[PDB]
Amino acid sequence: YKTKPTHGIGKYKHLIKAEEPVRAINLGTDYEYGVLNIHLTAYDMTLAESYAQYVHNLCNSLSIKVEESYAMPTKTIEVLQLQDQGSKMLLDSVLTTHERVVQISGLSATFAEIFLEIIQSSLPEGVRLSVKEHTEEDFKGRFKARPELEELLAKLK
Amino acid sequence: VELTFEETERRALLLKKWSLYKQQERKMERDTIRAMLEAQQEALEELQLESPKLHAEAIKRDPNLFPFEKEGPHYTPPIPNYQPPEGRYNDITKVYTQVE
Amino acid sequence: VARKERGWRTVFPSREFWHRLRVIRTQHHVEALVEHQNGKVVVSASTREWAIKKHLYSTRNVVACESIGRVLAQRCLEAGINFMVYQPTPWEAASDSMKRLQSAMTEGGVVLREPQRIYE
Amino acid sequence: GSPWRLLGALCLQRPPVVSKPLTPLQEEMASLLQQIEIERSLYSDHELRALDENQRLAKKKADLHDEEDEQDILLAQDLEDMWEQKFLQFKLGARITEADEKNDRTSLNRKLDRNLVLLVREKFGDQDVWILPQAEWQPGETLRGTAERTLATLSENNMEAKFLGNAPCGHYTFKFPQAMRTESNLGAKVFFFKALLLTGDFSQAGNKGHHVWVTKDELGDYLKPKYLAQVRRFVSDL
Amino acid sequence: DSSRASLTRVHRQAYARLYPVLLVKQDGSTI
Amino acid sequence: RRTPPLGPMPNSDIDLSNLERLEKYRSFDRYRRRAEQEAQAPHWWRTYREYFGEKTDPKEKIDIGLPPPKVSRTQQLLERKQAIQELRANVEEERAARLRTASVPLDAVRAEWERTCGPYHKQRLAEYYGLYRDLFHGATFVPRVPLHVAYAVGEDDLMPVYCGNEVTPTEAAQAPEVTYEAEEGSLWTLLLTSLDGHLLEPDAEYLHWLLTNIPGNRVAEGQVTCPYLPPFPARGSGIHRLAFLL
Amino acid sequence: QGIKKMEGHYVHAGNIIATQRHFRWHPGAHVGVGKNKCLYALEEGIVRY
RNA sequence: CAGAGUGUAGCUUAACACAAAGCACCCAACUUACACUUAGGAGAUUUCAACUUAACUUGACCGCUCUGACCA
Ligand SMILES: [K+]
Ligand SMILES: [K+]
Repeated sequence: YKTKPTHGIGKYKHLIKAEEPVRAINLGTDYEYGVLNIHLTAYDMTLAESYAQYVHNLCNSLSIKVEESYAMPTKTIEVLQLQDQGSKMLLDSVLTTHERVVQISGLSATFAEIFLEIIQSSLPEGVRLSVKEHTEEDFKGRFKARPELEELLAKLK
Repeated sequence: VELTFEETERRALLLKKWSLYKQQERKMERDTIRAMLEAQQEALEELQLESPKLHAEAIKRDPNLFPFEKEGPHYTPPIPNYQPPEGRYNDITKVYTQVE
Repeated sequence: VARKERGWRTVFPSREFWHRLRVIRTQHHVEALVEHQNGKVVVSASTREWAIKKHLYSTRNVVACESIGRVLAQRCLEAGINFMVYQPTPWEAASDSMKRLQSAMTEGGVVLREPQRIYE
Repeated sequence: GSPWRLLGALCLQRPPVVSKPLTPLQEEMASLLQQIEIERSLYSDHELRALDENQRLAKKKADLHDEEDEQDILLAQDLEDMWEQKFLQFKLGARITEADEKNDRTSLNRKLDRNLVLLVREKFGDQDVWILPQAEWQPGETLRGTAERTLATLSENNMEAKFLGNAPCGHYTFKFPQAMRTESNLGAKVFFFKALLLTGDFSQAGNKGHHVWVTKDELGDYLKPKYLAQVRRFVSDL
Repeated sequence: DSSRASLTRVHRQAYARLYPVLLVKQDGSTI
Repeated sequence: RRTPPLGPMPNSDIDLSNLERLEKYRSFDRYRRRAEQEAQAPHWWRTYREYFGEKTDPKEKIDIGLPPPKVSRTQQLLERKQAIQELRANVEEERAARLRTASVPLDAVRAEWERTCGPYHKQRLAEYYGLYRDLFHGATFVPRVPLHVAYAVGEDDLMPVYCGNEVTPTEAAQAPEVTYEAEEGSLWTLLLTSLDGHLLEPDAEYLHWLLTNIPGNRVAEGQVTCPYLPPFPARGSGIHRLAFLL
Repeated sequence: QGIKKMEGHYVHAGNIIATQRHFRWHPGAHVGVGKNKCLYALEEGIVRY
């Protein structure tokens, strides 16, 4: 009850973050980096997935917030080879490239050196690491191309 | 194919060893981060006492650190004089378009 | 004919019992308690006890949970406790450990339901 | 000014070139993982063709029906035989190089699996000492900028190093051994900065024998005991 | 080490058998 | 109008500035464990325990029993660890545990339990049954001498008396067979009382059996101060308690 | 809608203690809750909050 | 090498004895992953002597952390 000393003993919504029903990218401060994308590209899907899982768990151990973990679309490349004593290129192998992204935020300026050293030492063979700064173009690149909008936009041009 | 009792027993015992082996990798990796962090923090504290201005510059973020790209180790090293076959790369990735 | 503590319908677990089986599982040990609704422990079986630990390869596995049920069932009969309620969570009830611990208690003689109060 | 002389050292490291050999337990786990993956997988296209091919060959023997069998010119096992021949003809690069057998601790090519650290010998007070490359800080320069300068001062070096952050990863504080102790010049304070060796190496004249690339285990032979203890804290061997 | 997270299997329910192969690059290095 | 709290309010030590960085429960079981701990702590507001909890006296219960036995913890711990190492070393033990076919010997467990934690468990159970409250007006003792009372039923069977197990008046028609571990030259007194049997007076008891100056554990040679009377719980009066006090 | 029996009030079995559109007061010992969130006494005794 | 402080596995003012506890931690399955849950895994009193008590107290013996000498 309001008048009583126990007023507000049942308050609980100040202990929970407010819920709001795309996302603004937070540029880092002078002493902390902004949202960082950790791309992991491998010719083998299991190695990329396994290392992406290692990076996610490592960040949890270090109390680095993982904004999102997601896969980028697979890229298939046919590998043709010039035949012996011939001018015709024949299909040799089909190689698929698999990419996984672990998006982190709030990395410290000083601790960045230690974090990067750990995640490069454990890099498996054939897996490329690319830590970039998140941009809208990266997020938009995950969405299907809209041909109708391009034609209507071309008319305006 | 159903596994034999000895096979299922051998697989269970191997996994039990795997739990302890992986526990000790994490410890070595968890004691390395701690050592690095302590050394860095101790050095920075020593650098603030000696010269505060340099310490202020040291703790700032580096604009040139990212993009940071590192390829993983190879299985065998590059061959000094190896000639790869001639060929072409033809991307055959499907393009997905949203209509409506 | 004794009153059970009815009510508490919006919270968990219920208070409408005379005796309840309460199982505490920790990182290293398994403890099972029979306690009255007033909060007094009546009988107990824990893997921390040397009497039980000396016969167990592990004190944290399904076998330990089944062993605790068997030991507790015997102690219940000697104390005169033939009925109690067990109030597991959904994941606890589905677990093999708790299913084996419950079978041990029922095989040991203890019934894990309580007779209804007689009001008239 | 201050009594302590500000110094900036550089911990230039060559990251492992090749993967590290699997230990006995890792090899056992790798074999089990491969076995489990084969057991739980579906038949591959290659396997189905081999099964189909064997079945048709039996059909051709038991029955006279042929169905063209144009693809039967080559069998799936025949293809496997050709694939193995080309593999046995290709010779892989040596993971253990000549510098590992000759024990030339001046070349990068040695010890491909492990990480290497650069050590340069510098003469102080008519005495030769092994230390990480260092330079003396000068006004109008960040402390890391002093480490960036150490590379330029190196003798006939063509190497591009990538510096990680601006904060130092360690420090070593020593005092002169009473020969030149003075209030103005009490001692020195080196601060180490880690870098990665992207590409490059020393030239022949720079390979005069006054530097070694050494792993962390064999790092003590060169570095002095007190110096070794402060360098073995930020130099990982994971 | 590179073996920290390299010991894996295909974590799928339905997948065709895959075979280990050496990919020889254009400089002669393999993976 | 407001009134300041009379003490620290719940959820006060939580730092609300760093809410996003604070660790969350994430599991129902971790909240419940903390919630159960909070419920047991004393509070300055009105609580269910205040109105329904039994009003225990603040002064501790006087101990009137035998002195605790002296044990060398170091030697005991060393021997216990050695035993576990031997048990775990056996390969057959590991496989039985892994395949969930292992079991414990209940007879051996009870024998060891009777030597070690038995007395404290008997004290806890005796307190729950109200024996200390009624017999000694709240004073408690640890029953450090195990007492084995068994009513001979038939010629080949026994009805053991434990700590609240039901024994019918027909089974208790004759005096029970009482055996305990006693040294030579010691003296003991055994009595049997019905706490609830008394008909006329609520607080009084009935002395069914009294044996005094028992030499060692030879109960038959003790003086029969009071002869044995079988229990006579009246019809419709409920379940009575009969306690053997050595 | 509100409290029908305040602190210290004697209630008989069945007596509605309170009526509420939402769970302002939760049922405790010997207090039943109706389909419409109505709190009623399950025993004869004294109401306590 | 000297002088101080210091002592349970990662943390704990866990440890009355009935007992070296609770949490943190590692693997597998589930999960894109994380998380949860299930089923498993690994652990400690630095070492001896003193009502034998003693993880606890006093001593040495070890490891540790600082303060000096040594130091490029
Ligand atoms: K009576
Ligand atoms: K209502």
